[PDB]
Amino acid sequence: VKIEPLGVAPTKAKRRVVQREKR
Repeated sequence: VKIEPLGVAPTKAKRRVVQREKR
């Protein structure tokens, strides 16, 4: 669950990634 704020906003990953990545 990694997201890369570098300017890549993955709609799919982000959703899932955000929940984890962001608690």
